[PDB]
Amino acid sequence: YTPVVSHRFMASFIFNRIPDPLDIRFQRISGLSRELQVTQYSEGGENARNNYLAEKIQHGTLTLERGVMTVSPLTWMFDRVLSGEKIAYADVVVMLLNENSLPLSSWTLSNALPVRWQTSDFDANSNAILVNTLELRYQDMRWLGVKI
Amino acid sequence: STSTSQIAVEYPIPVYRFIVSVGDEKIPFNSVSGLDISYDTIEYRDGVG
Repeated sequence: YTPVVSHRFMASFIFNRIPDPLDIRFQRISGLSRELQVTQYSEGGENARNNYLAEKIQHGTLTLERGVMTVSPLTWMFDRVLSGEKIAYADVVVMLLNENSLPLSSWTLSNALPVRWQTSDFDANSNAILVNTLELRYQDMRWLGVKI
Repeated sequence: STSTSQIAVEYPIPVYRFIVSVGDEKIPFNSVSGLDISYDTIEYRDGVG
């Protein structure tokens, strides 16, 4: 039918089956890619058409940046795991939104491990928002709804 | 009632009477324009401001 636009979205986190509804305001989210790795096997007298053998599926890496805000249960989670205290998992629910703020489709990203966390640079010469480019690696992705 | 010697020291001077000397020659021109003294600017801002 008709396509949808890419500037309404919210992403909520699930810290140990306890939802996190304070941290849904993000600047951008990376867009979710998955890829089936493929080993090409060429053989014998068949030298006019390829022959591709499937392999394991390689999921992408989810980056999402936000303006730096007051400290929140999202920020206490990344600071806990990137200071070497506790390696813990967090589930991410990324959903599109309608005009009536209803979800079109949602991606649930099970057991996403927070990998890196990077702020923007200070500079005195230009005016811009300090952002928090924080990037986390998920190990499964289960698309759910209508209008994928 | 100003005199002609106060005009020559107070009143400003008009453009329509000038002589140009190119090297050692005197060539009578009509309109000379575009001479100026310009500089560029360097800004430096740091931290506390």
